[PDB]
Amino acid sequence: AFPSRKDAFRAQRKGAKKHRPEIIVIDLKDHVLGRAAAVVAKQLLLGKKITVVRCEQLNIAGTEIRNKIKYLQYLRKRKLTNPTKGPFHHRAPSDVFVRTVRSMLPRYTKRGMKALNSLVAYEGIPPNVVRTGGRVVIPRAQRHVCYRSERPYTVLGNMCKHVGWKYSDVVANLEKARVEKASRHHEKQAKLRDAWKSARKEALAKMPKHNVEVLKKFGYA
Amino acid sequence: VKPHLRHYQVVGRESPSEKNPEPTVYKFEVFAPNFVVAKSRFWRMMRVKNKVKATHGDVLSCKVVKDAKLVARNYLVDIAYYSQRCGYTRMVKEFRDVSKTGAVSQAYHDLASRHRARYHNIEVLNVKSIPDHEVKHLSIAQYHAPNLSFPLLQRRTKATRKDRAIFVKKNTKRAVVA
Amino acid sequence: ARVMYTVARAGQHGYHHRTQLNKKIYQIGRSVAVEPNQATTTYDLTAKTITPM
RNA sequence: AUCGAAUCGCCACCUACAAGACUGGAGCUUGCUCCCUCGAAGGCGCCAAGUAUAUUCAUGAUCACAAGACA
RNA sequence: CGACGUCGCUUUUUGAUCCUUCGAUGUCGGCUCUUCCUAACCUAGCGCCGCAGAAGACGCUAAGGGUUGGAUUGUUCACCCACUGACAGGGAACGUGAGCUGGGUUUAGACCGUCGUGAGACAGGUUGGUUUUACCCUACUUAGCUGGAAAUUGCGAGAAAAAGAUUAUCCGUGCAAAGCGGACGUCGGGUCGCUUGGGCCUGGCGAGCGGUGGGUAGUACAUGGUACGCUCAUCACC
RNA sequence: UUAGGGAUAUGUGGCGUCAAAACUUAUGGGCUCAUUCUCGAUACGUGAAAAGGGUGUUGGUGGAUACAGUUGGACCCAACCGAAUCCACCGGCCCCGAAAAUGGAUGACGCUUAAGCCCAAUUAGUGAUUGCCCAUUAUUCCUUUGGUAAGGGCGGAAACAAAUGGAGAAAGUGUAGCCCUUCCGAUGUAGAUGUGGCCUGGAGGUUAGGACGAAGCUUAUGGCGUGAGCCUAAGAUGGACCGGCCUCUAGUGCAGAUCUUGGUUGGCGUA
RNA sequence: UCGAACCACCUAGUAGCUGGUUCACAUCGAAGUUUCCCUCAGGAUAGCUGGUGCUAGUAGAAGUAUUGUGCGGUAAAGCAA
RNA sequence: GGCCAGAACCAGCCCUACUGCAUUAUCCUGUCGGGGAUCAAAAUCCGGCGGGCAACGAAGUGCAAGAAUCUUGGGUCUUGG
Ligand SMILES: [K+]
Ligand SMILES: [K+]
Ligand SMILES: [K+]
Ligand SMILES: [K+]
Ligand SMILES: [K+]
Ligand SMILES: [K+]
Ligand SMILES: [K+]
Ligand SMILES: [K+]
Ligand SMILES: [K+]
Ligand SMILES: [Mg+2]
Ligand SMILES: [Mg+2]
Ligand SMILES: [Mg+2]
Ligand SMILES: [Mg+2]
Ligand SMILES: [Mg+2]
Ligand SMILES: [Mg+2]
Ligand SMILES: [Mg+2]
Ligand SMILES: [Mg+2]
Ligand SMILES: [Mg+2]
Ligand SMILES: [Mg+2]
Ligand SMILES: [Mg+2]
Ligand SMILES: [Mg+2]
Ligand SMILES: [Mg+2]
Ligand SMILES: [Mg+2]
Ligand SMILES: [Mg+2]
Ligand SMILES: [Mg+2]
Ligand SMILES: [Mg+2]
Ligand SMILES: [Mg+2]
Ligand SMILES: [Mg+2]
Ligand SMILES: [Mg+2]
Ligand SMILES: [Mg+2]
Ligand SMILES: [Mg+2]
Ligand SMILES: [Mg+2]
Ligand SMILES: [Mg+2]
Ligand SMILES: [Mg+2]
Ligand SMILES: [Mg+2]
Ligand SMILES: [Mg+2]
Ligand SMILES: [Mg+2]
Ligand SMILES: [Mg+2]
Ligand SMILES: [Mg+2]
Ligand SMILES: [Mg+2]
Ligand SMILES: [Mg+2]
Ligand SMILES: [Mg+2]
Ligand SMILES: [Mg+2]
Ligand SMILES: [Mg+2]
Ligand SMILES: [Mg+2]
Ligand SMILES: [Mg+2]
Ligand SMILES: [Mg+2]
Ligand SMILES: [Mg+2]
Ligand SMILES: [Mg+2]
Ligand SMILES: [Mg+2]
Ligand SMILES: [Mg+2]
Ligand code: NA
Ligand code: NA
Ligand code: NA
Ligand code: NA
Ligand code: NA
Repeated sequence: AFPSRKDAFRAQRKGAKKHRPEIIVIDLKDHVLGRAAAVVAKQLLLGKKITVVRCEQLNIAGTEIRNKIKYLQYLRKRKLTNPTKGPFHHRAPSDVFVRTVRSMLPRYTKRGMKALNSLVAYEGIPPNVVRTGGRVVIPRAQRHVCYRSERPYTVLGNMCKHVGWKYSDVVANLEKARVEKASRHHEKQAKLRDAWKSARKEALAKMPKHNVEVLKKFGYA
Repeated sequence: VKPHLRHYQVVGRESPSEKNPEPTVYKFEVFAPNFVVAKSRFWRMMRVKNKVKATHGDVLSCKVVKDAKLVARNYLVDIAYYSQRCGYTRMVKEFRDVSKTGAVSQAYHDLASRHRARYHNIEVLNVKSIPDHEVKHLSIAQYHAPNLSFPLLQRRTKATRKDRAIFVKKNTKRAVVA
Repeated sequence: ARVMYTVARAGQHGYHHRTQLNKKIYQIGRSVAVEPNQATTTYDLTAKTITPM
């Protein structure tokens, strides 16, 4: 992952500025696992670079016990003669989502592999993703519009924690620290947000009046 | 949606002959998707009741009876359906609807859902609008209250087709991918 | 139609890393240059080091 | 330094959080009434640093990867 | 527990069939070794009893672990002796013969009984009777070398990193606060263009933080070999 | 149900991803929750399940009671209290009944405001009766080929040199088909037949080539033919024969018969 | 080399059985059934198929209807016939 | 130029936008009475009687032939010029 000295030297020779590819960051909290994965897989095949965060807060319909049992049935499948080379049962929730997307992809083609490698999965929100830009959601894969609220539902992090995932507490503490840092920084800059809001308000009295009338016509003033 | 079953009146008779110089004329009410199905049901009923085949009969008329003005009503639908296990089972149900065709179409949907009865094993004995005080089921009479009011909860409001999006920002309306 | 990994086969024996539990320490002796009587106890008063003859 | 490339929206206002059986706020009458910023916009950017007194654009000749691209 | 009836499951029995194999798929049993199944013998829990206790019956969840030594028989099977918490039933080409063994079954020698005029016959008895080949490919067991994220290429740029003249233009501390604490100077030259006490290279002096080498004293540590004070020379930041 | 192709429509089956289509359609209605063979989505496929049972939920049928039934007080029996109850039976979905041996299968993922089951629609109480996606099928267009094929033309109309409109026009089974127009069929084992269909050695005729290079041999040498094959180009190949056409003729076409002979070859620098 | 040695020849012995059987395109295109056979892994023989045609191209046409006119004893029904 | 590409028109096809006839009575209205439910109404519902066109963007009911010329639809790299 570390760039080669040749690549750093070429970048210095060209004098190019810092570059970031067009990447969509999806917050997977309260998102249905299969519906989000199907949507993500289609977008990956269409050529989008997608990074998903908070994978541990994905949701699966039904009780946690039956979802844990379903994974345990998946875990029991292994090549008897040689468990190495057998199915690799990843426990991390981000790895669970990646496997679900992978099964929805044609993983045995170069095109399918390119789509799969265009996806990055995280538990929680890592610092390199926090400040990159506004996160997105999938409206047709959201719990509050997909599940009937009476039905019990499973949280992916809780399901994974009891089937082998060992970093549930680490992710929870990191998420707690991140929200506290974000809340403090959002408590700050409120004066900046309020000042800009008042600046826009005062602009109406200083700008040409026919321009105001156009704004009122199109519902902006 | 508008009902999928139209109200048909089929008037027919056995073709005149020497034994029956003036055959009796029969009028039939049926709820069918089209007039071809309506004539088929009429000739079936003539065969099983009046012993008259379509090959020896005439169809005087087959016309749709229009629905009345749409008013929230209570319809008493007397219906029957066949099953191998139980033979002919007849029930009298009540529905809330605005038309005879809507109430009958609702009854057919109810029979399919709750008894796995298809259209061709169902016979509609009668259907009529009934007053509020003649309704027996509380699930129907609960809509007769003068102050019926309730909120709209657990609703999945889907945007207009042109404005639907795949990826939208978390707390905005800005479509990232549409 | 395979040989299972659970079947005994010839190969390397020994030179394996092992973690062995509950080895009681019986003595923590000092350097012989600091205290020559390393193997001397209060019951056996012979002046001897830990190194055997 | 080969190297000519495909990509074509920027931000130090989105880039914090949570809830969709309900988070603008009250009242009691508990589904209605009242108050408000009136509950259906993240901000900019799209050719005069701003809505005016303006201003060089050609012959790259009628489409052709924008013949350029650090916003 | 369950007559008279009746509804099923299982393929650890035989049968029925003849689809595959007759230019051949080595045919019994045992030994050895691994794994799987649960209709659970022991072991872990738990109901129920014509469960007082003790010893037991029946049932539930559960196959993680365990399930023997011998006499006779080629035997599978059977039976007996003995130990035991228990000595549960099965599958894996009736697991397993280029793994073995060859007692049996199934050639050619020979004996007996019965059968046949006879040559000969008998899921009747008997005795004797060659068990071949791996150096190939996979699998497994270990043992070496070595590329590679566009999984060999694109130059195709995504950090579980930092947080700002767009990461450039210092370093600590603090909550992405409010603030607070620090920073080697000076005299010249040369070269290029946000004009801001401009960027870069470089020279002469004087400091500081240091590295190395020599001298010199106390001290620590396992006590030959490093560290620390002071003092010289030198190099680096410069 | 099948000549070589294009376009447009369909059939069966589908429209959450894999995977074209509802970028998870509707401004359609109901039902269902199923914990270790993991509910269900299995036409044919019986390609896996029954008798029996359920106070899981959702529907029907027929009766009985009501100031009830259930509590609480008292005195099995009657009185308080202030609602609707109760008994019998029959469906739908779900559940129990339901135990096998490598780890595994609605095809996989997954799906439960279904992406499950039953029914019903095509942008929806608005104003009319084709949502969308996939064929060697249908319609239509171009081309080939063969017909039990259908027709027309074939007595050169006239005129016209080069320097500076053209070419052809055969009375015809079959060819580079005499030319043009038109219609229909076109797959196929065993098998039959046809081919101015291809190819090989030799003979009778005819017409050519070759020391300025014959045969043979070589090919990222192209061209032509649906094809068998033919022809040209190059040889920094070869060194003396040989091509086309009509007819005749035969020891006349190879991928494999544990085929014959010769050579080679992985195993192998191995045992 | 022996439950009939070896050599050459008759001998390319015979085989209803096994294996093989060399270019292209085009028009058509099956049968596993009947009868007889020491017949049952084979044949003859009809049928199916190709080729050649002949005859005055709707003549003696039809795996189909309608009408008229015949034939029947299976499904049902019956045991009070 | 016998190459590549874009626009024009021409003919033929292939998709569309533009709609009339018939029908509607178990219907539409007004009124009287009943019946209903309210704090009181109204409505749903049943009769008698009087009027009728639910009315052409009324009805998702039967059939539609409406010259892409008037009024310059789209496609043809799916055709040939
Ligand atoms: K054996
Ligand atoms: K012998
Ligand atoms: K012996
Ligand atoms: K639905
Ligand atoms: K049942
Ligand atoms: K022709
Ligand atoms: K000819
Ligand atoms: K061949
Ligand atoms: K070799
Ligand atoms: Mg909700
Ligand atoms: Mg360019
Ligand atoms: Mg019994
Ligand atoms: Mg057989
Ligand atoms: Mg055999
Ligand atoms: Mg063999
Ligand atoms: Mg073998
Ligand atoms: Mg069990
Ligand atoms: Mg066990
Ligand atoms: Mg085990
Ligand atoms: Mg067996
Ligand atoms: Mg065996
Ligand atoms: Mg052997
Ligand atoms: Mg073996
Ligand atoms: Mg033996
Ligand atoms: Mg023996
Ligand atoms: Mg024998
Ligand atoms: Mg690379
Ligand atoms: Mg790169
Ligand atoms: Mg897939
Ligand atoms: Mg798709
Ligand atoms: Mg849906
Ligand atoms: Mg099936
Ligand atoms: Mg299936
Ligand atoms: Mg079935
Ligand atoms: Mg599954
Ligand atoms: Mg499927
Ligand atoms: Mg409509
Ligand atoms: Mg053919
Ligand atoms: Mg010859
Ligand atoms: Mg070659
Ligand atoms: Mg020959
Ligand atoms: Mg050859
Ligand atoms: Mg011969
Ligand atoms: Mg034979
Ligand atoms: Mg053969
Ligand atoms: Mg044919
Ligand atoms: Mg044979
Ligand atoms: Mg009978
Ligand atoms: Mg009878
Ligand atoms: Mg009788
Ligand atoms: Mg018109
Ligand atoms: Na067999
Ligand atoms: Na026990
Ligand atoms: Na077929
Ligand atoms: Na075709
Ligand atoms: Na043709």
